[PDB]
Amino acid sequence: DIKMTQSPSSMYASLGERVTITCKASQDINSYLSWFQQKPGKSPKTLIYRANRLVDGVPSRFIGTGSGQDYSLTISSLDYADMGIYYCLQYDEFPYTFGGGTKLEIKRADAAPTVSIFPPSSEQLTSGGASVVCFLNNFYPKDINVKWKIDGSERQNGVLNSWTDQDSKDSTYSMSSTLTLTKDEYERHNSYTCEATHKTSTSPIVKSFNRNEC
Amino acid sequence: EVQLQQSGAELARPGASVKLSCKASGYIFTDYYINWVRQRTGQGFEWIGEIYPGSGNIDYNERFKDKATLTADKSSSTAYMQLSSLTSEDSAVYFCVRGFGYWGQGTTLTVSSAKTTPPSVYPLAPGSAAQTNSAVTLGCLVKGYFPEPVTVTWNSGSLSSGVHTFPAVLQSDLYTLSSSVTVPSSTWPSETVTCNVAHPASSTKVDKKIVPRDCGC
Amino acid sequence: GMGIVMSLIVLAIVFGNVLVITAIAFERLQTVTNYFITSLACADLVMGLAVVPFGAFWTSIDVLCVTASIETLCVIAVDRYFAITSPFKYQSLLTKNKARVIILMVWIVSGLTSSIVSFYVPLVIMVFVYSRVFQEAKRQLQKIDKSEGRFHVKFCLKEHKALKTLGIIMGTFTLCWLPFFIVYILLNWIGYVNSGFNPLIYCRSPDFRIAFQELLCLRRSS
Repeated sequence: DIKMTQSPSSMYASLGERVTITCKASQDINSYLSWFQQKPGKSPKTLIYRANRLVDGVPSRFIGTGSGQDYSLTISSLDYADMGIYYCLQYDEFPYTFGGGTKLEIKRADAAPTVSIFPPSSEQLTSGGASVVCFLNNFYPKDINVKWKIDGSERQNGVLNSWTDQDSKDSTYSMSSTLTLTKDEYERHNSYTCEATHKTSTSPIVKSFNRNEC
Repeated sequence: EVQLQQSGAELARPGASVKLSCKASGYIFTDYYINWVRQRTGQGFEWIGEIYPGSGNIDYNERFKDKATLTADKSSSTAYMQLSSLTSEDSAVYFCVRGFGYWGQGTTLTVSSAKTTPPSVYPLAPGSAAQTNSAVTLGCLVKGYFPEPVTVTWNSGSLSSGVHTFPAVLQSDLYTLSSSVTVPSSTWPSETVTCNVAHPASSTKVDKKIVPRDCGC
Repeated sequence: GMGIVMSLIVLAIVFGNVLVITAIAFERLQTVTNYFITSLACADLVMGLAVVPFGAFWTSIDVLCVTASIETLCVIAVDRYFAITSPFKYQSLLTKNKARVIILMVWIVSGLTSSIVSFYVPLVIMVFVYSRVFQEAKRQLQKIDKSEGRFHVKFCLKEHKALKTLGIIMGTFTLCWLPFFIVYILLNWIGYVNSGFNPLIYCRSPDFRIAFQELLCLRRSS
């Protein structure tokens, strides 16, 4: 059809500085190019069409400028709200071909995670099983890490992890790790520790609880 | 008040067929092409076709040629997409755009022989009465539901600043996900805090108040 | 048995062409292109009340009718051409009162009148002049700003289906009277088939759909 590359692929910029992303097509579209923005968990909002014509309601800090075969979306003075995945699109001829989509993140100040562990809700235990949740919240950089310890010993069997994308306001990263057990599985042990190691500190942040004394 | 409404969640067995609708309201239906775009989980977009409601000109993508069939309704101001002989690789988010200008809500279609099962919502609360912060962070764990997706809010939309909801993770054919909320310690135990879960695929809307703890521990 | 069966077809030529004549004479349906479509309505209604019945001065009218259809079919392809090649609006320069005088002249000339004078010639030019139209209508159809219609904020795709409904009404009259001008009674029976197609294609193609449903008291799609 009509391939359309889109460099860069990943990009970390800081508030105030101008990020610039380029989008080149194989064929020569008649400035019939569009720029849009996917945010994690939302529907794509369009910023620009026809190469340079800002869509109504879009901040004037977005600037599209290209012609013929190569275009580029520029955003002078990057704002915190400007974090997501930007895609380009050509509608010059069929079939409409989307770009790969560059992803833009904001470099923040290193922040230690606010860890917290929760024992299986009394409601679930009565149900049948027992999920021990642990939250590693609001930390930068994104690269974080946790290990589960039970009765001194430690294991990683049956654990379900999941990270969020950069937060809107705090522009930070949060992770949730849940090791799921049976009622019987969870009943057979006492100490349940949740240790998180992060670049922020050499001393692993630690939270824990005892099934007994509670 | 421009908007294109969509189902959000659609479940259908393999070899079957689905008819996704998109109800536009906020402009003159017959002034804009409506496009249908497919975006697989965590992948880019692929244009399916572009039907122009006014005339009737429908232009398909060779790929979806004998697969999808677009269709508009000048009266109801809603446009449909007929998707036939579905397969496991048809599962994705199907968008209804007003011509790449205003994107629709999005319908999460999922082709599977699996049966629908609503989530179980359990409250997470502070363990051994550990008052070690000016702010306390609770959360609710929505476990075991199918198919995607589910809406997770707090206090019926009221609470927003300082809430994190984690992307569902498949664990043994069923989806699990969590949400954590932080509030001023001088508020939660004092004023009610509840998490609301919503699973459209089953028409399941759930609320979950967070009692402090057993006391009691 | 088959004779009585062909009696229902007659009503189609006395009802399908009446709902058209009275339609043109709504304010919105009053147009030059529709002023020649009503000319073919009379050429079809007359052949339905004077030719079809007795056939199922009599032959004098059989010619006057058909030699006026393919004749006006030529008038259309030439009129719509002067509208596309036109500079201003998608609209013929033929005035309402000058459309009536060319309508009256189509009958008189069709009356003073041969398959080359009243069939070949009027079909020869009618096909090429219209071919030029559908081609230019494509060049112009997508010379339109691609942004127009998907980022909104004159000939278009709607006016491109007006030449579809006119392209088939002109493309059916040929396949219904070509084998005839080229069993002999059966092909002269295929000719009478173009009498039930006019009000048929004028439903799921043009605005007439809404016109016809009005003339019939909010039929069904209300």
